[PDB]
Amino acid sequence: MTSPSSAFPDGHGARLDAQSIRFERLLPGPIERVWAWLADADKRARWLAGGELPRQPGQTFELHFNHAALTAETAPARYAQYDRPIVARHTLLRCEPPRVLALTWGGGAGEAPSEVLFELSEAGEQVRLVLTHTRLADRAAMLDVAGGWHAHLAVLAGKLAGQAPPPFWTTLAQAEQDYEQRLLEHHHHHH
Repeated sequence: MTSPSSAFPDGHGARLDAQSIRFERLLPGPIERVWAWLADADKRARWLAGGELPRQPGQTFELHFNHAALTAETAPARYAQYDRPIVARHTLLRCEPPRVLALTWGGGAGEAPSEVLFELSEAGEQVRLVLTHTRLADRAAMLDVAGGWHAHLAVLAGKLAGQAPPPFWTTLAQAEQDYEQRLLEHHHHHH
């Protein structure tokens, strides 16, 4: 299992707003190393979700939305449903290693499920990771994924640094509080 104690990265809180998800972070390792966490389904089930990659772009793979789709172990009991590994099929857009990979996310909101662009740039020793969650209808959509998604960036840095992970629920709820205050919609269209 690849887990390198290399360096402890800092970060910046996203100011302003966007109609999509915009997070650029700096990770240790050239770029291929960081890609490992994106590709390997074993470790990914400990920082996101488990589910290996298919062969064709446009195909669907089946992954499991685990405890909060990251980790829970003990929850405020206000979730329950989100505390079980739910399997679902998802389309992958592109996977061009080691540089850029793209998929489509949970389509809980109306219209088509919004997509996720992982865009890595490789620096003189380290890697820039740009998380671009595309195809968001509005702040409601980013709020839809807000339930766990953004917080995964904390555990990523934690693992990639070789350190312990932070309080998930605290971070989740805090960011949830932010988003819920910014701008929201209740856009659920059930056929």
